[PDB]
Amino acid sequence: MPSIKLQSSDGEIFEVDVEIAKQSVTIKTMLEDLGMDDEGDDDPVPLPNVNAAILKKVIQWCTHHKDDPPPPEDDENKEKRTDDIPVWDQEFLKVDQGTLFELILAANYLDIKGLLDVTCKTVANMIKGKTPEEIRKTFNIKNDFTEEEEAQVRKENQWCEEK
Repeated sequence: MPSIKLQSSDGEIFEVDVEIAKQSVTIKTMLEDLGMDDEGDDDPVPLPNVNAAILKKVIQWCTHHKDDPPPPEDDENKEKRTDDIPVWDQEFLKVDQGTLFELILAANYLDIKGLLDVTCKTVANMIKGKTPEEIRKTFNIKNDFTEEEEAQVRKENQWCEEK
């Protein structure tokens, strides 16, 4: 199996498995256009969007999501529609905002709405899971029956800190 060749904005080229990069939507067009996919260390095309600092996190997100643990025998699906986030994703929602912020934007121009949604859910989680504007707080964000709230329809909160 070959791999994807892409060069970050500052000139730091990255090579990694093409199956993971398949999650990146704007990469498939790039792959057919100037990718060719021959050996994987192919001619590097510069991407003026992200540098190697952020890109590694974005493409490693794709790393696990193509490799998510296959269903054993009884329950044949992975998820219905966003129900159980893997330990891979989990760590990216407890990190510094410097990386967390770009995780949304980096995903935007790559069209990985999967990545974008998970981090967006978490950023908006701290308020009320509503509109993700911090300026919303002027009118109290958006009423969402926070009077109840205790139902906690999520669980899986072991509170295992560190990484």
